[PDB]
Amino acid sequence: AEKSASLPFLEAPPNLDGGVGDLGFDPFRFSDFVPIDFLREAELKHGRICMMAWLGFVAVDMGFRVYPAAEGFESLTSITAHDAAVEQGGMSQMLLWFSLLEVFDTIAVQQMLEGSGRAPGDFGLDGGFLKGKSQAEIDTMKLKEIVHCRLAMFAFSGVVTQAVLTQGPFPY
Amino acid sequence: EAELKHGRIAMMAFAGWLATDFGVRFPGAGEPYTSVPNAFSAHNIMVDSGAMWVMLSLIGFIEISTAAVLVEVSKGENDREAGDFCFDPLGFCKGKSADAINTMKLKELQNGRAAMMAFGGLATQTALGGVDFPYLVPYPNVAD
Amino acid sequence: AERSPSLPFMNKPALLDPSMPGYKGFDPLGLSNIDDVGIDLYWLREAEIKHARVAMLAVAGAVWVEAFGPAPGCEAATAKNQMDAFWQIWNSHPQYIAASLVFIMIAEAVSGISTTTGRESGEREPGFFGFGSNFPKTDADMKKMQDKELENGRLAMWAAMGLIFQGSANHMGGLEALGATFN
Ligand code: CLA
Ligand code: CLA
Ligand SMILES: CC(=O)O[C@H]1CC(C)(C)C(=C=C/C(C)=C/C=C/C(C)=C/C=C/C=C(C)/C=C/C=C(\C)C(=O)C[C@@]23O[C@]2(C)C[C@@H](O)CC3(C)C)[C@](C)(O)C1
Ligand SMILES: CC(=O)O[C@H]1CC(C)(C)C(=C=C/C(C)=C/C=C/C(C)=C/C=C/C=C(C)/C=C/C=C(\C)C(=O)C[C@@]23O[C@]2(C)C[C@@H](O)CC3(C)C)[C@](C)(O)C1
Ligand SMILES: CC(=O)O[C@H]1CC(C)(C)C(=C=C/C(C)=C/C=C/C(C)=C/C=C/C=C(C)/C=C\C=C(/C)C(=O)C[C@@]23O[C@]2(C)C[C@@H](O)CC3(C)C)[C@](C)(O)C1
Ligand SMILES: CC(=O)O[C@H]1CC(C)(C)C(=C=C/C(C)=C/C=C/C(C)=C/C=C/C=C(C)/C=C\C=C(/C)C(=O)C[C@@]23O[C@]2(C)C[C@@H](O)CC3(C)C)[C@](C)(O)C1
Repeated sequence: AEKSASLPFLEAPPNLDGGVGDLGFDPFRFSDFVPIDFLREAELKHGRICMMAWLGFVAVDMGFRVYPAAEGFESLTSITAHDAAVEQGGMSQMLLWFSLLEVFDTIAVQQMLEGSGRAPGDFGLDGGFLKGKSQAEIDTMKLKEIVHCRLAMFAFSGVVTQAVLTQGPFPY
Repeated sequence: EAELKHGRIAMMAFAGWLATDFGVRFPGAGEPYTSVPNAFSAHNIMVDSGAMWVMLSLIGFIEISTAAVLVEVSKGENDREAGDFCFDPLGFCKGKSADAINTMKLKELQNGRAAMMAFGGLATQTALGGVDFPYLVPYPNVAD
Repeated sequence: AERSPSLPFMNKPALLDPSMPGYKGFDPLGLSNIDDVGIDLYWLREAEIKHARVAMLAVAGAVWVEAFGPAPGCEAATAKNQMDAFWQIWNSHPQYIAASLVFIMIAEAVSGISTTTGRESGEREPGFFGFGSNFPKTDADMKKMQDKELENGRLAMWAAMGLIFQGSANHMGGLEALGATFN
């Protein structure tokens, strides 16, 4: 009876689409209050940031560092890099460029909501991977991102918490 | 209802008081019960022990479980009679002439009323005087 | 019926039905006839089931720890009352205890949502969550099992309360306390 696959004991939430990653998992029904596309964009953004963050945090701790290191930037762990970057100015540089990108993203999201036709999270850069492939595979790739993205959020959260809770080597 | 309840409770109490006076203690009981000097002194020691509290909770459960019937009767939705809890395990009065059931119930009432009055002396006399089979008070001596 | 099996001196609970699992016609205060502040028989039914299930697991777990000792990785808790033991581990590895609570909160919230909506829609039945739903068969078995669930659940509830209260005072293990009384 239109039951969510994820929750076999609960009616599948309406207002949801049939897009990739739609397993009917919206117990609190956030979709009722906020357009789905906006939500999809958010999920991707959060996850894509987390995926990248995990890699960086781990690598820095493992030892991979820019060779011409800046002042300090040595004997510093991922847990302690933020402040160092701030004073060095690296964080400022990143914030500036990231914020600029977010501005253009704002324009993008608005157009998407107005009906431009932009798929949530699609900015056009595919490296040619999606070039030539049919919807079947296109959707498959999208689903794979989504799965990785959701998993990544759990991963990053754990690494950070554990690390601070138990100062130590990469495997905490 | 109150008369019956009071009577039943009184009869029960009288028996217990004497049995305890005779020394009867729970089968498998321990020092707390054995040490008790006299029924007149049991209440305080037991409340201190906490067992009295336990009894209260149990008794309360019984009260609530059985009292609701009165409301039903007042509502006029039931025709139960006073004191009728349909309790006759040994069937003493099962299949008995109504007249006989009447004499039986009267017998209960009579014994109950007697017990209620009985408990009074079993309490006041003991408090003023001493506990014994007669539970008398030293006339010449002080009582309180 | 004009009478109840448990209480043969008062009329039977109207809403209560012998068909319902665990029916014995025992509702002296007529709590079944409640439909306010979001509470109804459906809620009551679900509540009894949850209490029973939780209580059953609790008694088993406490007994297991006392009888077969703490699990691998958990050796800080040596108390046999299963009350200080909790505190022992809470002072050793509070993370696992707290973490479990976090997951429970989320699960419980979804459960509440399902109960609310399910009750209104009528699609769900009190106690159903899907687990081992296929286990029973013929439905008669389901009913029997059901009744049993409540049967041991009610018993477990009393037992569970005893352990939590007793241990909070005797400062000794439940099994050993039983032994003392029997010794
Ligand atoms: C969530 C994103 C994120 C954030 C906020 C940071 C933040 C930080 N990183 Mg870090 N890093 C990240 C991801 C991130 N990293 C990833 C994914 C890698 C893997 C290469 C690294 C590898 C890395 C190294 C090796 C070092 C840092 C360092 C630092 C600190 C100083 C900044 C710096 O030197 O950057 C440098 C960051 C890089 C060189 C990463 C390069 C990643 C490639 C070049 C970009 C790939 C683009 C991709 C193909 C397409 C996306 C394009 C567009 C969307 C942008 C700062 C705390 C330094 C530090 O703390 O030293 C103590 C340092 O030595 N990071
Ligand atoms: C009411 C249920 C209940 C509760 C509150 C506890 C509580 C506790 N147990 Mg315990 N236990 C239980 C049942 C329960 N147990 C049962 C049923 C058994 C098997 C018979 C055990 C066996 C057991 C052992 C062997 C040990 C404990 C330990 C502990 C303590 C450490 C906390 C802990 O496990 O870390 C949090 C980690 C977990 C809870 C991991 C278990 C997670 C399970 C697999 C999933 C939860 C079940 C799920 C929610 C049910 C779904 C129902 C619903 C969603 C449909 C803690 C006081 C440890 C201890 O310190 O001893 C004092 C210990 O060594 N327990
Ligand atoms: C220390 C410890 O642990 O234990 C302690 C516990 C605790 C609680 C502290 C104690 C206590 C206090 C207690 C128990 C107090 C209880 C007191 C109680 C029970 C008091 C009833 C009086 C009844 C009367 C007066 C009836 C008169 C009846 C009269 C006057 C009549 O005319 C009857 C009669 O008219 C009829 C109706 C009809 C006529 O045809 C016949 C006659 C004319 C004769 C104790 C005792 O200290 C023990
Ligand atoms: C049908 C079926 O299933 O079977 C039965 C089985 C079963 C369970 C047994 C049932 C029962 C019946 C029961 C339990 C009956 C119990 C009856 C009981 C226990 C009845 C006590 C009376 C006490 C009296 C009269 C006291 C007089 C006391 C008197 C007269 C005194 O004055 C004594 C005195 O000391 C005072 C107080 C003061 C002193 O100064 C003076 C003296 C010395 C004189 C059921 C429920 O019915 C069902
Ligand atoms: C130390 C030792 O060894 O012994 C210990 C044993 C033990 C057990 C550890 C101890 C304890 C006792 C405790 C505190 C145990 C914890 C117990 C607790 C407190 C368990 C409740 C959660 C309830 C919440 C969050 C309330 C509302 C949650 C509500 C109201 C909801 O929103 C649900 C909701 O459904 C509504 C109503 C409407 C729905 O439409 C929407 C949803 C679904 C969201 C002691 C005292 O320490 C002694
Ligand atoms: C895919 C999947 O998973 O489907 C699932 C579906 C589902 C339904 C979950 C399944 C199930 C069935 C389950 C989990 C059943 C669990 C049943 C359970 C756990 C049932 C009773 C416990 C009762 C006790 C312990 C009673 C009394 C405890 C008593 C009476 C005590 O006296 C304890 C005691 O403490 C006192 C009070 C005094 C103390 O001084 C001393 C002692 C120790 C003596 C399946 C079929 O497995 C698979």
